[PDB]
Amino acid sequence: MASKKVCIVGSGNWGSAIAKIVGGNAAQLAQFDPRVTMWVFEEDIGGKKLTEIINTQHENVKYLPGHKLPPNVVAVPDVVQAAEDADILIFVVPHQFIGKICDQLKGHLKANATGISLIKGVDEGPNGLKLISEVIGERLGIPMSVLMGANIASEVADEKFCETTIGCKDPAQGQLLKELMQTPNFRITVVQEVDTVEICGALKNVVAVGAGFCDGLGFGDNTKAAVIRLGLMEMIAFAKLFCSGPVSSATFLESCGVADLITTCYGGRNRKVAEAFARTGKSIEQLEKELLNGQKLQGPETARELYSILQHKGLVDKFPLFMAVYKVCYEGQPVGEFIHCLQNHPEHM
Amino acid sequence: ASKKVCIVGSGNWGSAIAKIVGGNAAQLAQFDPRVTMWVFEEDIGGKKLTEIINTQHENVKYLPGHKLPPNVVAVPDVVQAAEDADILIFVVPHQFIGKICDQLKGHLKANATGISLIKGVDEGPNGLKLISEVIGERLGIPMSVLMGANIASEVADEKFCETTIGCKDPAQGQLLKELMQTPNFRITVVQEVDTVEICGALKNVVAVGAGFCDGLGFGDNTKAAVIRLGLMEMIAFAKLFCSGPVSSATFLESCGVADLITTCYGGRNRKVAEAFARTGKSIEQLEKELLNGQKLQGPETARELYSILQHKGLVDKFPLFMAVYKVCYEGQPVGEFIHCLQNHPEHM
Repeated sequence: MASKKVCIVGSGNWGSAIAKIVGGNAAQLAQFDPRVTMWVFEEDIGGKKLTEIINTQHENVKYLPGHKLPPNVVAVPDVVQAAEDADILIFVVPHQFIGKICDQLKGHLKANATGISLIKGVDEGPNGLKLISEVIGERLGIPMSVLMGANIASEVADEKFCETTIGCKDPAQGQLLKELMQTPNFRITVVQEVDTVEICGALKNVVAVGAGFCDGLGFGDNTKAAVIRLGLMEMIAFAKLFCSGPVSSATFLESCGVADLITTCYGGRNRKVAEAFARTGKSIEQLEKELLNGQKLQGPETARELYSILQHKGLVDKFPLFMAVYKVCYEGQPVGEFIHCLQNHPEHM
Repeated sequence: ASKKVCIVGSGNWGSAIAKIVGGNAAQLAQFDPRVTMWVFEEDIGGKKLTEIINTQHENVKYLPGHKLPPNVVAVPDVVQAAEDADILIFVVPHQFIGKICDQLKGHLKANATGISLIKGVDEGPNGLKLISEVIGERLGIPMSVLMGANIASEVADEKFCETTIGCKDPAQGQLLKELMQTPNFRITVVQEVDTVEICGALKNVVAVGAGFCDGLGFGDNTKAAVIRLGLMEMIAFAKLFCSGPVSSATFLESCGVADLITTCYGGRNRKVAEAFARTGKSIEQLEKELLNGQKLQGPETARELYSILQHKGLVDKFPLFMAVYKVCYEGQPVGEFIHCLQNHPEHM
C-alpha cells in the first residue's frame, strides 16, 4: 500500500527542470510519495554548500536560473542516501558521472527499484555500440526505461508546451512513468522500442554539432533544414544496422527523433558551442569551460564513438555527415570544409 | 535541338529560379540560352516593369539585392513568353493559374512539358485536386513538380540547400535535374509526384500554426512539436485523400520534413501568421503590408482542407490543420491554439 518513492539522480540544468515537474506531480498524485529526493553533487558556493542553499532557498539558480523548485524536493549530497528508499530512479547526470554513481549504488537499491534514463549519449565496448541505459540497468540490476524528446531545459522550466517520448518495454511501468512525468505542457507518448528512442537522443547531438558549424559559417534555414534531413537519414540508417531487434522509421517521427533534432539544432548547447568553435579557433574543451561551466558536450564524444564503431566495420564512408562532425571536432578538419559532406551526400540509405 | 525554357511567373521564387535557370541555360548546351520569363506587367515609377528587368537585369521589387542573368528576358504576354518553349516552369501566385491556363491552351509546342513549383491545392473542386493536375489537364502536357526547403532569399544568395523533383518519367526527371541543379541547389528526383506536391501544399498550413505559436511567445520546443504534429497530420492526410500510392518515406525528402522546418522557421506564412497573432491586423491587411497583396497560401489551403473534411464530418480528425483554419476564418482566438496540441492524437 505504500506510494512509490522517487529519486532524481542528477541536478544540472535538465535534472533541475525535471525535479520541478516530478516534485509538483509527486505532491499532486497519491500514488507517489510527496518527498522527492535529488542527488546533488555537493558544491561550494560563496562558503555555502549547494545542497543547503537548495533546501533553504528552494532553487538551483546556478543550473536553473530564475525558477524555484517545489518545497518537497530535497537535495541530498550522498547518492546512496538519495537513492536508497526509492522505488523509481531517474538518471539525469552527465555521462562522465554515471560509471561512479552506479558503481556507488550497486547493491544498495530497493528490491524492486525501477530505472529510467534521460542521458543522451552512447557507450561502446567489444561488440560495438553499448546503450547507457543497459550499462546502468546491468551494474545496478534494475529494469530500465528512457525519456527523450525536444526538451530544451529552459523552456520546459518556463512551462512552454512541449512533448517527450518515453521508451519502455513494460506497459504498466510505462503508464506509471507517464503519470509521474506528464503535465499539461509536457506531453508524453510511451513507446516500446526503447533502444531506438535512446539512440535517437544520442545521435541528434552529432547532427546538432554540424548545424552549429553551418551557423558559424554564415548559413541560414535552408541549410540547417538540409543538415537535419541528411542527419535524420544517417540516424535511421545507423540505427537499423547497429540497434539489436526491430527498428522502424516510424519511431523517428516521435519527439525523440525529428523534433529533438529540430529543437537541438536550433537552440541546444551542442549547436551553440559548435558555432563558437567555427568562429573562434578555440577547442571544444576550452569552449565547454568558457560557455558551459566546464561540462562535457556529448555531440563530439558520440561522433568519436561512432567513428570507432564505424571504423571496426569499415563503414566510415557511409556516414559522411557523422564523420565530418567527427573530423572537425577531433582531427582538425577545417570547419569551412563542412558543406562538402552535404554536397555529395548519398540520396537514400 | 537545344530545349527552350519559359519561366511562367516572376515573383520572389520565380525570380530566384530565373537566376538558377538563366545561369544553367547559358552554361549548358542542351538548353537554349534564351530563357523567357512571363512577367505580369506593372507600372513602377512611370515605367513598365518588363522594360526595367530587361534593361537593368533585376526585379528588385520581388527579389531584392540581386541581378538576374542577362539572358533571361521579361516578356509581358504569356502566350508570347511561352509559345516556343519545350519546358514550362509554373511558378505564379495561385490566383493567376486560371487566367494563364486559359490564354495558353492550344498555343504550346506539341511536345512541351511542364513542371510546377506552386505550393497549394485547388480551390473549390471538392475532393482534393492538385494544381499540377489542373495545369496538365487544361494544357494537355506531362507534369513534374519541384518542392523543397527553398526560402528564395537564401537561394538567391547561393547558400547550400536541396530540393525534390517529382517526376514520373526517368529521362524527363534527369533533364529537369540538369536544368535546375547547381553546386548549391542539390536535387533528388523521385517518381512519387502527387506526394511530393501535396507536401508543398500542406507544409504551409503547419507553418501558419508555427507563426501563431511564435506570436503567442513560444520557442523551439513548441515549434518542434508543431512541426512534429504537423508532419503526422500531413502523412495521414495524404494517405487518406491522395489518389494512388502514398509512402511515409517520401516525407523524408526535402519536400517533406525539410521544407516544413525551413518554412516554419523562416517562411512568409510563419512571419504573417506571427504578425496576425500579435497585432490583430487581418490576413488581407498583413499581405498588403508584407506581400504586395499576394494571397498567402497557408490559409487558402487550410480552407480547402476544411472543405474536404467538413463535408465528411472529419474536422476533429486533423486538429492542427483545423485549428489553423478556425483561427484564419472562423474568428477562433489565436490564444486557443495550444489546445489543439495538448489534445493531439498520439498516432494517426
